[PDB]
Amino acid sequence: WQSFLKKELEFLGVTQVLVGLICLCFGTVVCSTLQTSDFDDEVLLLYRAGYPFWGAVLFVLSGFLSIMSERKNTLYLVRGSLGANIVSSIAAGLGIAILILNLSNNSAYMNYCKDITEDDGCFVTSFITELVLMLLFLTILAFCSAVLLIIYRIGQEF
Amino acid sequence: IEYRWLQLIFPSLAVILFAVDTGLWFSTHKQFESILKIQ
Amino acid sequence: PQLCYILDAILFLYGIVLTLLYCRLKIQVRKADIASR
Amino acid sequence: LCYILDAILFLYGIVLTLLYCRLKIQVRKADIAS
Ligand SMILES: CC(C)CCC[C@@H](C)[C@H]1CC[C@H]2[C@@H]3CC=C4C[C@@H](OC(=O)CCC(=O)O)CC[C@]4(C)[C@H]3CC[C@]12C
Repeated sequence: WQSFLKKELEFLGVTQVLVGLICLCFGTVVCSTLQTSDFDDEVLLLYRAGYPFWGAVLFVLSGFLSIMSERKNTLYLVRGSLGANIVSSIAAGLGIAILILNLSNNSAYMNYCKDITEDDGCFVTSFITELVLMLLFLTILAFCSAVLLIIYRIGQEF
Repeated sequence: IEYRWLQLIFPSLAVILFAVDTGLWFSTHKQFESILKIQ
Repeated sequence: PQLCYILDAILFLYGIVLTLLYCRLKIQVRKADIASR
Repeated sequence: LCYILDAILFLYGIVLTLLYCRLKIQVRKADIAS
């Protein structure tokens, strides 16, 4: 399974670059379009903790270093891409915890919502719930990819 | 409400990625055009 | 309503799957064409 | 509009799925013959 993971190692970094750039896009549309003082910090815990920005930077960095360490096979890119994947797995686990916490906060908010279009806060909470759900899916992909990169570059060193 | 366009964020981010895919089609077709021309 | 948003979200997930598969195929064809060259 | 904008965009996604399934069989056909 060493070659069976090395053949898809570059894709397994490209998915981190993709998840990071979608994290940047979601963070910049939440930062620009939303007036975040009109909504609760429990509902916007994804943006209040800043996870799209510091998760986007770390996912793009670790995926880019994974792409470069596949494409160059340099002994300095490896152990730099491995450390980038350690901190990307830490960022993805913290993001998974933050997104589950924000899902719980959004469920507690939408308990007090008769419909998705009850007011502006219910709709923005449901939109954030949808965006938390498809950042939880992408963070699960990025976490599984980063853990697989960790397994490959640790079993390589065994 | 005046926040409906946030749910226009999702398909627009789709029509970016699908657009990326047709680039990722063409850039995969031409490098598969240049790999069957050599045989 | 909720149905159009659910269908929109599953279409975005479909877009994620297709761009992951096109990225996989792109690096595969790039590897096969940088191996021959 | 979201229903027409997603009905045309599912079609634009089925088209890309068809071209992926058309490219993948050609890649594996070239991979069979080295
Ligand atoms: C707002 C979000 C939805 C947009 C961000 C998605 C795309 C702009 C990026 C994310 C990661 C990128 C991928 C990162 C790495 C690669 C490897 C790259 O390799 C090459 O450069 C080939 C070189 C050559 O053809 O000579 C080909 C493009 C690709 C698949 C990229 C395709 C475009 C992707 C999907």
